[PDB]
Amino acid sequence: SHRKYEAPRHGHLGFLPRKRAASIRARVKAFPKDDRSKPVALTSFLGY
Amino acid sequence: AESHRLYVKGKHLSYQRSKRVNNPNVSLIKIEGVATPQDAQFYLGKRIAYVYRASKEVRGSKIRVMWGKVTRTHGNSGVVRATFRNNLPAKTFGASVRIFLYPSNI
Amino acid sequence: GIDHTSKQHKRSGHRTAPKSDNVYLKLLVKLYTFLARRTDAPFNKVVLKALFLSKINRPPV
Amino acid sequence: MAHFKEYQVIGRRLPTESVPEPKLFRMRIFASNEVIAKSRYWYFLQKLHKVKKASGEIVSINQINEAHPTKVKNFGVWVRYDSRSGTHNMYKEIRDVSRVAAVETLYQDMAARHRARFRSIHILKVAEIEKTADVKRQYVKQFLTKDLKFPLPHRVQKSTKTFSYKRPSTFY
Amino acid sequence: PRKVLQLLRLTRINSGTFVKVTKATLELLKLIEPYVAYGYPSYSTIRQLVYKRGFGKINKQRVPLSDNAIIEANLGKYGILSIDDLIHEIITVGPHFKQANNFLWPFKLSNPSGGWGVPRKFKHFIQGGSFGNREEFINKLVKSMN
Amino acid sequence: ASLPHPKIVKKHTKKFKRHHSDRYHRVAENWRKQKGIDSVVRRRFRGNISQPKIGYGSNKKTKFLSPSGHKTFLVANVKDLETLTMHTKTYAAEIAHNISAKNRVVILARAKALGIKVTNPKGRLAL
Amino acid sequence: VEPVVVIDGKGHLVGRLASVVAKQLLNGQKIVVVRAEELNISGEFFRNKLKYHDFLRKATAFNKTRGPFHFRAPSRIFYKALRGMVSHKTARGKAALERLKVFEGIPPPYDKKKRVVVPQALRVLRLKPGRKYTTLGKLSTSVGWKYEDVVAKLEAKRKVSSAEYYAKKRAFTKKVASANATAAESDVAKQLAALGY
RNA sequence: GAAAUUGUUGAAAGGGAAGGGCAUUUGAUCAGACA
RNA sequence: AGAACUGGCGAUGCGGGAUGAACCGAACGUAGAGUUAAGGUGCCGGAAUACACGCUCAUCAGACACCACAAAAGGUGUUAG
RNA sequence: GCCCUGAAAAUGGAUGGCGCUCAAGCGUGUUACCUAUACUCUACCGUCAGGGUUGAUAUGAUGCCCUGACGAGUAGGCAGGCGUGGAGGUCAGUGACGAAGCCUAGACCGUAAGGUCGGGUCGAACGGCCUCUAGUGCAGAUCUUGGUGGUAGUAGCAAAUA
RNA sequence: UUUGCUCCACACAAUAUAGAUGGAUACGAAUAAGGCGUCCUUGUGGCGUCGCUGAACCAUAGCAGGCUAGCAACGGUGCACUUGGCGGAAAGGCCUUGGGUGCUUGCUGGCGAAUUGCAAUGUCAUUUUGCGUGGGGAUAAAUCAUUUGUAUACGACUUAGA
Repeated sequence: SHRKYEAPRHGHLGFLPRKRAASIRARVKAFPKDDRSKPVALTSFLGY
Repeated sequence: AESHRLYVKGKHLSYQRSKRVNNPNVSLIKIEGVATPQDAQFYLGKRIAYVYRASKEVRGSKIRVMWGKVTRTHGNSGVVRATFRNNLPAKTFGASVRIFLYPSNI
Repeated sequence: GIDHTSKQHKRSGHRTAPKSDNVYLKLLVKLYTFLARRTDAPFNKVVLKALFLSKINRPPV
Repeated sequence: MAHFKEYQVIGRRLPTESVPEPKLFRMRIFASNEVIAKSRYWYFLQKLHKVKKASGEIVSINQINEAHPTKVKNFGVWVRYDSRSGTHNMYKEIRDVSRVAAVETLYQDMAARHRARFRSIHILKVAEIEKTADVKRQYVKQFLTKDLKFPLPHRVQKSTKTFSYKRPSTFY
Repeated sequence: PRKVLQLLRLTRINSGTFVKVTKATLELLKLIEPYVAYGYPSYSTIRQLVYKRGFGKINKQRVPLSDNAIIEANLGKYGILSIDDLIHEIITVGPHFKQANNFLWPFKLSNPSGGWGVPRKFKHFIQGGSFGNREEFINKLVKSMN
Repeated sequence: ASLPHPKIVKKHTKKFKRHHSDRYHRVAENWRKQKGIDSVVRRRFRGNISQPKIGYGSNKKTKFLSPSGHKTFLVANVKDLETLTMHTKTYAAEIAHNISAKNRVVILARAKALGIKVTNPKGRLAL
Repeated sequence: VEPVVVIDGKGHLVGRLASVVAKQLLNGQKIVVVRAEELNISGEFFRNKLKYHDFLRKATAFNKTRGPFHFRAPSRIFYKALRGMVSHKTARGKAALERLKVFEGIPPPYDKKKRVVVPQALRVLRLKPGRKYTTLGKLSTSVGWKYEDVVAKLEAKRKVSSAEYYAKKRAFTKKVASANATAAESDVAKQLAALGY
């Protein structure tokens, strides 16, 4: 049967599994797309 | 010369079987070049030898031979039936087998 | 498959040897079996069937 | 039902002591052998006269051969078929080389286009069309034109071996 | 039909016997039509049946003929004293057909060597099967079973 | 050295084991007929074990014959071994399991002087 | 005949080629399938697109990671149709799957090898002219294949290096065809022609 | 001083059971006749 | 749910219908050889990706008795009358 | 006629699956081929039936030999045999030079119930056959008594201030 | 942790196999169209020719392939070297130069075989490991314990210490 009333889902299903990360430093999965006209420069940096 | 083959190569396909029941006493051999049961009548009665290797050297060699012969044709695509002195171990499905020319009727 | 009309492996239903263990009675059966097999006389075949009968089938005369 | 043949069958239905010398009926049967030609003979005499197999007998059965089996003819075929709902009459035209070959095409054509089996088809009359410009069907008039030429594009060349070392060409 | 088949000595599949055609026997054949196939045999198929599958019934035993003396011993009082006199008594139905036909054991035939020729066996031969009245084409199918 | 006999066939060389004899330790290896109403062995289903029947009987010509071709006979002393002197090519003497070692050297010595074959000549031999 | 058979997958059907190959693998023959991105399926594009969306929604309810895996590569779509024609749950079928290699485009050393075709599975010898067909490369891109442009860029580079090989091979065989022509009109050539050679 | 059960040693197999039937390969082991 | 005739299951395995106590074929001692039934011959799967005449394109095609569903009514989709 | 609309149910999904489009779909025809414990032939086992044979000097007349047909099966009936405890008779039986029992992917015989042998262990009685007798054969009965497992080195050994 | 480890030349033992026994012989594209040759104004050109299967092509003769002689060619091929270039999608291959050496059945010769006794595959692969040979080559880490808290039920994680 139906629930009793409709209610929203608890939590986000895209952030699964909620496990411990493989390293203390998070990976950069994506980088900005290259533009051949621009000069050579870095895309990211590291800090604390 | 560079070739000493005096036999015709063959392929062990499977046992003589129904949809669910198989008979290990009869084996089906696919001869290369034969595609007609009329052309498969030439190979009737020819001796068949299966050559495999073994770990234990019994008579100065590690190669053992299993002998058989051609009994009759099977189907409409040149497949023939073969009965060996001892049945094939059913692990040679698709393995190459040797079909000789004797006893020749030519 | 055979469509059987009668009963398969059915015995004859008649006695072929006496049930008694009398050794002297079996000697008469042995003697009269030879007689009915080699004389072709109807008398000897009646004696064999009469010698196989039970006590109630041989009333006193 | 099989490779057809044409037979003629003559009935006699048995002469009694009151009426001798009966009328000796006859018709033409398209069948596979002499077994079905006699069976299909009694099927139509029970639709036209007071007669059955037990009250009659077969006089003579003869196979009719084609007079000119090597000449292409135009045939007009009248049939009586039974559909799923009702019975309808139909006239069809088949261009073939013999009377027995036009019947073969008719049974395959009626089963493919109308789902009619052999038991539901009655052969009323088959006749050769003597003159042209009498063909009223469009699928036969195409082959009666002067200087008929037509290609066969996309030749599907049947192969025997499983693997071919060349890329096939469908030229003609 | 079960009782009729037992009166024609057809107790198993692919069994054969000769039947004299009369009014009484023609009505017997119409009852067991969906189970038997019959027809008119020629001389060649009758001759080959007795030579290969000919067995006599002597003292309730199935004794192969194999000799002209055994036929003379049991059927010699009705004229027949050879293997061809019995054959002549069959195809030419004479006054002693009942004793000659009953002397022969029912024929034990095998499956036809070329098949039955039809996809389905239990239909009428007119409709495309194998049973019913099937005349002289019966010599082709009997000789394949023999 | 026995009588010429036809080649011996058995038609079933495997032992007949009871159903579920390898599953439970309480079930012995001796053959017991299944009397169950739902048993698949009694109903002769495909892929199950085979039951003993009268069709597996051996030839009467080669029945009770050893592979050597003789018939096994139990011998306890010198007296019963002397009953096989006229049947040397048919029977073979076998010394019983309860015969002492000092009596086997007399049985074996008498058997060699008569030609009677002994199936177990190595029983309780001092070597 | 050959120890390894390399089949060009261009212009072939999925089910007709898979059934031919699956029967050859069970007979003990190693087969390498190249150019799987140019494989064809009968029927128009949107029919086979909906035939993949209804396959894509079939998954295990309580855990989506253990249900049917929906591979998107053209070499794996053809592998899925070939795996279902072989009893892959037994040891006989497991060994037959190690005799098959399917790739997109023409990879290394199989690039310098002779490629054969199957006349029983070709799209030009089976489909009636006028029937609509689709391409596996276009169908795979619409369902999540990320490397349609990478294979197409690498295939154009291979054809440039393959065209220059044929440019000198055709020039070399012209010299051979002229050398034996000058060797004709000789007494050793008439004896060969009398024997059918 | 048996079985259930357990230890050690030796041999063999193991991709979500194990066990079974028919057939053969491989390994181990056994027999016969040598007349 | 309750009757009439007959055949089956129960009491019965075997080949076929993927699967099933009743359906189809056919009923069973132990083996060998040959031929078939019912059902099948693209692959799984033993056997013609045989031959021949046509029909059908479906944005939920269709695919074999018992059998595991489909109708009235419509279509200038196409075919024949 | 085929196809399409009509035609909407809840886990993901089933012409058996893959897949198939001048089909590997549908209607129909012609042949070839695949094989059931079915049919045909042969051998063997058992049963039943019909017969042959007592002649001595060599041994089974319930014996031997010839011929033909047959072989499914629960409840049930009958027949032929295997095994156990004890009793009469017999083998002038076996045994401290090792009886009985027990162990043995060691061997042989019987269709089977079972029987026999070799090896290891063991220490004082036991068997074959012809007959008699019965408290005579177990996998089950939430069976009885006794013993031992998986669970498992797991639950747990935390009230009353230290 | 008693001279171990690594690469290379061969040496012997084992070990494992889904199956060597002349050659996996490389354009692309179209199919109501193309391949090749040739010519020109180089094109969506003109002309000739080919398909209808790989039933092809190359290779193929010698004690499984010997020992030697000559002739005609200056070719063909094997082998270890050597020169240069190309190939990154899994390149691990391909092309080419220089000689050395072996063979040549392109042609003509001379000897050798038997007895393995009338058929019994008649053995001709690479896979890894181990123990002994010697020609070069290289002289480390991790874990526990201690410690830290960006981490933590326990493991794990993040740090630090000659």
